[PDB]
Amino acid sequence: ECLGFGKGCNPSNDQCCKSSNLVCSRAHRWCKYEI
Repeated sequence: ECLGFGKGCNPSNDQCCKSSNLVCSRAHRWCKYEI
């Protein structure tokens, strides 16, 4: 089970889906795209 873009998750364990290359931000703590 992964988290789509917008879902909030923990930074130590990024649970965002890797299908759209999403990572959990550190200040917002949510799935975001690469900068």
